[PDB]
Amino acid sequence: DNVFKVIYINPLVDLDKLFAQNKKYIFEESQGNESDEGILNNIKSLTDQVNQQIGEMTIIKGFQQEITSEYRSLKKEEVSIELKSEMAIKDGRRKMLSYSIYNYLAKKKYEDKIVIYLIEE
Amino acid sequence: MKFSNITIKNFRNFEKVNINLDNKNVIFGMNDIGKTNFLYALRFLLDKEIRKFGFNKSDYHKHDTSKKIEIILTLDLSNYEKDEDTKKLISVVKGARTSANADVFYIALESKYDDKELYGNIILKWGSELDNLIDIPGRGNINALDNVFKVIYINPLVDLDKLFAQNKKYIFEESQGNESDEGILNNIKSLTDQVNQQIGEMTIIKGFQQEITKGFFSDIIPYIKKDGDSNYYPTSGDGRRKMLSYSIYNYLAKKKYEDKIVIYLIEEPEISLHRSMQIALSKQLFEQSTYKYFFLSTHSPELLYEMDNTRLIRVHSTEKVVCSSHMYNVEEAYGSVKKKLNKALSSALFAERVLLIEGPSEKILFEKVLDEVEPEYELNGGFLLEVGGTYFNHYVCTLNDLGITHIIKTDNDLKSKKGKKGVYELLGLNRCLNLLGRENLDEITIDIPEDIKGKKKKERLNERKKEIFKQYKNEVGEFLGERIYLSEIDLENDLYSAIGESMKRIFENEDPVHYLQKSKLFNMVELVNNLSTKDCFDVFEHEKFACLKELVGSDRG
Amino acid sequence: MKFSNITIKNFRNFEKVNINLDNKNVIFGMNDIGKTNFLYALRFLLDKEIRKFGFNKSDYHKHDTSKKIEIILTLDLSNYEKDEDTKKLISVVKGARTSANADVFYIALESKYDDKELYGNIILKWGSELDNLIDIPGRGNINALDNVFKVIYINPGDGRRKMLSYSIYNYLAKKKYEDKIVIYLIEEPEISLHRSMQIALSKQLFEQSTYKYFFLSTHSPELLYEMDNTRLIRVHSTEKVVCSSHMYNVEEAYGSVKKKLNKALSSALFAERVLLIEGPSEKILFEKVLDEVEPEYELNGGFLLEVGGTYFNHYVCTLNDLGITHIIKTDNDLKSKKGKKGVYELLGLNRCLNLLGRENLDEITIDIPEDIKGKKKKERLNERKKEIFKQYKNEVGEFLGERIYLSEIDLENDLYSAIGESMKRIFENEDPVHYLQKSKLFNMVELVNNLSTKDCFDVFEHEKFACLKELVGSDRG
Ligand SMILES: Nc1ncnc2c1ncn2[C@@H]1O[C@H](COP(=O)(O)OP(=O)(O)OP(=O)(O)O)[C@@H](O)[C@H]1O
Ligand SMILES: Nc1ncnc2c1ncn2[C@@H]1O[C@H](COP(=O)(O)OP(=O)(O)OP(=O)(O)O)[C@@H](O)[C@H]1O
Ligand SMILES: Nc1ncnc2c1ncn2[C@@H]1O[C@H](COP(=O)(O)OP(=O)(O)OP(=O)(O)O)[C@@H](O)[C@H]1O
Ligand SMILES: [Mg+2]
Ligand SMILES: [Mg+2]
Repeated sequence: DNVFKVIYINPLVDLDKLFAQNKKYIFEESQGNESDEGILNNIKSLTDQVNQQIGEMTIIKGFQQEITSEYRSLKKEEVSIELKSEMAIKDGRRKMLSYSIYNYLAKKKYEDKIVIYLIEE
Repeated sequence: MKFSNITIKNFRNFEKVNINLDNKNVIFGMNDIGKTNFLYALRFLLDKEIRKFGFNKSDYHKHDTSKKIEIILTLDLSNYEKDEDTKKLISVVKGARTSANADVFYIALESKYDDKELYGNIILKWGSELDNLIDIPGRGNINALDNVFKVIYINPLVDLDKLFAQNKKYIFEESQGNESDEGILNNIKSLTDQVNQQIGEMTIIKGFQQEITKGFFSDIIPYIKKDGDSNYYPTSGDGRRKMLSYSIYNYLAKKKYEDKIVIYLIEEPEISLHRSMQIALSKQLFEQSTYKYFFLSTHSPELLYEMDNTRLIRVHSTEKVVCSSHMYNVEEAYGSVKKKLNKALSSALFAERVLLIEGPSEKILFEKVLDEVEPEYELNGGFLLEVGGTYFNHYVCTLNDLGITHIIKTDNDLKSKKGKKGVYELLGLNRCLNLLGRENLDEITIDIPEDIKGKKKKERLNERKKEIFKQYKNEVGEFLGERIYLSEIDLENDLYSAIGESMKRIFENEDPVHYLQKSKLFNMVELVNNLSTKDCFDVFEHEKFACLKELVGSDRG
Repeated sequence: MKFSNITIKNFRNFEKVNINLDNKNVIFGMNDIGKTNFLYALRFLLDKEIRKFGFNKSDYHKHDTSKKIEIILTLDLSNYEKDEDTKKLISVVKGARTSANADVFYIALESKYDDKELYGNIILKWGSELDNLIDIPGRGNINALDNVFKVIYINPGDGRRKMLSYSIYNYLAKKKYEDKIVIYLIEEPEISLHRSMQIALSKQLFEQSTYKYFFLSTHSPELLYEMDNTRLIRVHSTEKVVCSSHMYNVEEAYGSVKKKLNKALSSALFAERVLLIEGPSEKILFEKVLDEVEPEYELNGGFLLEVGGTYFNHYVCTLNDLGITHIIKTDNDLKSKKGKKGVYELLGLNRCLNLLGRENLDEITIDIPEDIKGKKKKERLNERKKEIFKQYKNEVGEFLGERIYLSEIDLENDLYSAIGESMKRIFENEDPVHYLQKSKLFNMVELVNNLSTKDCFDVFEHEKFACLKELVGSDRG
């Protein structure tokens, strides 16, 4: 397992199930590569706080107050309800996007491993 | 506006049933008896998400399709001048009401099978007369009952993600003008213009893209944050994940569906909840105005700790599946003792045969005798209910309207009334005659001299109890016809009539009846701690203890 | 043969947890206090289908991933040539045991984070000493721990399918697993089940020999109606997660009243503060006062428990080992002896002294004329009870430090000290306290039908009813 990495490519899977792993692989990019994205890491926290003042529109700020006020009529528990999304932007263009996603992840992550592609149909 | 009746014909295990209802309804019963099939008849009648799929072969009674399915719901509209829900009904059904003061309304469902299509079509009708129902008008996938009724169904297997996603079309999807923060949204747009042109680090992913050459509220996830911690764990337990879904349904009912009539169909809300959360949910169900119309199914007595103004429906089996209903109100005279009667009666609602005893010493002695004789009596539906001495009307009418067998074992008491000496009040006979609906008897005068005091006063009162029990023999036989077992003097004299040789052997006294009644609770534990197997069978097989033989349900006596 | 201890050094919501166990363990607690996380610590240690996926970031305490997850389980193994499961362990352990320590065993789990592959590897070790633990030998996907323990995890029209799944699981455990040690892990068996079936499952769970080893998480009191020879684990709802254990046994003296005891305590196990009252008249009066003053006392963790004709030790030991606050309100009595005249034993003071850890006092005798007697014998015994309460004062202060509230005569004289003008108004008699003694179940209902607001606050704010302020728990500091 320390030498071989097998990438299995099937067109029946979509971009969402690889994209859910890519939500933590973005954090692997920001931590890795001997802090090459450390020039961007102070201003990727600027993009992280772009997702902080989406919490102060009043359609979200009304929900954050009224759900907690509906929840605290049972036992007055010491809870809080928060909301977060954490998205990112980039049956043939999804597949051609996922081919470049697999080639990009093979170029970044697996420089120390032998990569074997199993491309089925 | 009030629900009055439902009548279900040929739907699943119901062949022909008729159940009176109210706004707040609680359904309870055994397993595989049809509590979920009762709630799905309301889902096929009033919820449009199940009605569009039609009926299969398995929705018919004993799987044959030669009988039609007919479900009729009756509403009462006698409070049109004060309630706004009645106007919400009448403003959609503006042509089908017949008389000028029609206070009833009927919403019906009929279904006949198609063997070539193998399909069960559902045709809905409404009106004010039962023989003159007209078809509901509709255009496309929408008829006119969807403009009046919103049905919220809460299953036991809620998933917070799924519910939030499906409802995220209602919240977070409004324009609302400007909301006084548009330059903050311009700063959202301006800081996205300094990230799309310089994402290359030191030209490692800009060069990777060189070689080949807004509304982001879709994936928002609600979390529960405890105070004092800042982390966001995705794994949460099923206690708070249920109650956040209940809060989201309450918020969507109080915001998006203010124009409609909201009906809750809740299946088993005690699942993965604590006891105190069940008591808090019971108080919010039966006191506050959040749930005005609900139909509740449950298996837990802790959700019935706060019940008032409630139709209780019990589904059971005698020959077929039959549902017995009862309208539950606590009176003004029981308003100070309401919580103790609710905590007593809420466990006795889930039984088959209930023995109503008068204190804890009877519970100690009867639990010893049923521990030694029939130890699986509560597996088979038996229950012992502590009344408290005074409350025989409320328990017997609540258990008798639901089809639960009530058994009463009680004493013959004399009450010393307030302010007068020598004139005493008949108590146990007055309670058992008020159980039959008759008038209370007049008070009696007992001449006790002042020098006679102590055991001889108790002996004269016991001889007067023997004389009064001898006088009313036909009333005692009329009580014994209706499973009321009045003792002659006390419980301990009937216990001395059965095992009195062993009571003289254990207590080492010439008067073991008086030593049992000197301290009632601690000497009963001493009698229970020295009883044998033969003495418990001598109590159980006796004539004077037939209430235990009625409680075990056998035909031995 | 027997489990002894589990030491969860680090997991999700456990920072340092050490729990004494047994066979037949039952774990209860509040909502979101890691009752499930405890059952996943047994699944990650013993079951292989959970252990084959490793540990994520979220399985560490406060998402730290710099500390080591360690779960250590202790087995007893004290006997030989009677128990067959001990030979089933000794056969696979082989030379991992030492004669000097041949009656203890340890199975440990270690996990350290990688932070490059973002994966948590699980290394299992077994040994007869806590130092020098060696690794479990394994061939392919199977190590040698899977040749000993088989773990059955249960998590559920409806109702009868769950009982049919119980019959399928018990039939597979009886048929296919004769050569293995079977551990059942049951997650909430009160779900979609009638209460008669809950009492039947409790009788089968605590009486039959088919469930030799289980860990049971529950929310229902009706699954604890038959509990005997069991271990009770409670997870406390404080800001630090504390787990408390009690070894529950019912003695030979309490075997004739076992049913009542179990039923009553089964609902009192799910509380936070339990007030132990004597009878139903105290239940009528305290339910009226706690309805008129603090009606959400049952929501916040209060409970009223009627204990009659019992020496208080079973309830106080069971609720004290589990970390539940117990408050006792009681009155002193003078019980006459059988076959003896004029000799009274001091019953309530002996109950409170046996709770404190002392011995029973001597039997007092009185020279009352007896030949001439009447209502005035009750005032003579009340004067003797006042002299008993005057003589023992530092013992009453020692009871008052341990949340035991002994009355001077009765509850009724303490009620007459607070609202006695209202008792003179309602009962219209010169002796209202003597009138309620004639029929306790009837005149208490007649009393609480006629009290209102500012009588219940005068009961609640009185210094002779401080047990209600202990049960509510509103502290001034
Ligand atoms: N409501 C809409 N408004 C505008 N564009 C839309 C809308 N719905 C879909 N689209 C566009 O149409 C596309 C749908 O592609 P579609 O699946 O029809 O292509 P295709 O030729 O069948 O694909 P393939 O050859 O890969 O199977 C979406 O990717 C999107 O760009
Ligand atoms: N079409 C049908 N014809 C006859 N009987 C049926 C039909 N469909 C279901 N049943 C009966 O109804 C039972 C299921 O009832 P249901 O699931 O409503 O019970 P329940 O009271 O909700 O149960 P629980 O409380 O244990 O979950 C089946 O076991 C069967 O006996
Ligand atoms: N890695 C972790 N670090 C810290 N706290 C965690 C971690 N994982 C889970 N938790 C916390 O542990 C609790 C998880 O709830 P859990 O399912 O263990 O409780 P429960 O008592 O079984 O609940 P329920 O009554 O709903 O079944 C939550 O409070 C959650 O925040
Ligand atoms: Mg069901
Ligand atoms: Mg849980």
